Amino acid sequence: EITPDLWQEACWIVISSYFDEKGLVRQQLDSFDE
Repeated sequence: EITPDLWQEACWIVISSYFDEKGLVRQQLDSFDE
């Protein structure tokens, strides 16, 4: 359900997940592969 006053953990969890999927140089690699 809703996540009140737990934002300071939820937001960083989704951000950490994002950087697990996409690295820091994905724009280099994706363009060259395409």
